[PDB]
Amino acid sequence: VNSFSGYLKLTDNVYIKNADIVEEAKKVKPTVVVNAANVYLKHGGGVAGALNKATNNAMQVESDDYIATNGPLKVGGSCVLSGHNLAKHCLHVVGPNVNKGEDIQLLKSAYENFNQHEVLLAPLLSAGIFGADPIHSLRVCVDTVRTNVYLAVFDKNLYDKLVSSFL
Ligand SMILES: Cc1nnc2n1C[C@@H](C(=O)O)N(C(=O)c1ccc(NC(=O)NC3CC3)cc1)C2
Repeated sequence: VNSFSGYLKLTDNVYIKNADIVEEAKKVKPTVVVNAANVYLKHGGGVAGALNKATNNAMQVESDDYIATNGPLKVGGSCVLSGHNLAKHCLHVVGPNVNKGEDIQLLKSAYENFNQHEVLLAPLLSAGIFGADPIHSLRVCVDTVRTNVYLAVFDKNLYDKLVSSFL
């Protein structure tokens, strides 16, 4: 028994709720929150900008030091950094950005990073401003992640479509 309240059960290990991931993190303070990162950890908009604003830019400050030492991530890759005021840890995961010409097949590799953590609060990778279809992202998530994932979907109409079309 963990602290996630109001999630609807989709599979043995995947749960879904209509809420902003940033607001879910502030309330729950999970062990791991997943950020929809880019390879530069430049958190300007979307999930990344939203979570970073909630950290008063401390996420960006930590991220810039990480990149200065280690260089960019790979598309499909991840790193673990502080969760600041939102979580114990933030798992920054880079899904392909199809609006930028990146390969959608890399979405499975991105979700595989979740398997290194027993429980995660997460958004739909590669969706939103990354350009992939949310329905597809949920399918890859369910078919790739084996650990316990709590998906927070901000958009009510998208949430309803994801639940109603789920196979
Ligand atoms: C439509 C559509 N198609 N795909 C998606 N969306 C909307 C949204 C969702 O979950 O429904 N998605 C995101 O990536 C996202 C989710 C949450 C956030 N938080 C956010 O801005 N907080 C504001 C500042 C307080 C930003 C971006 C995926």
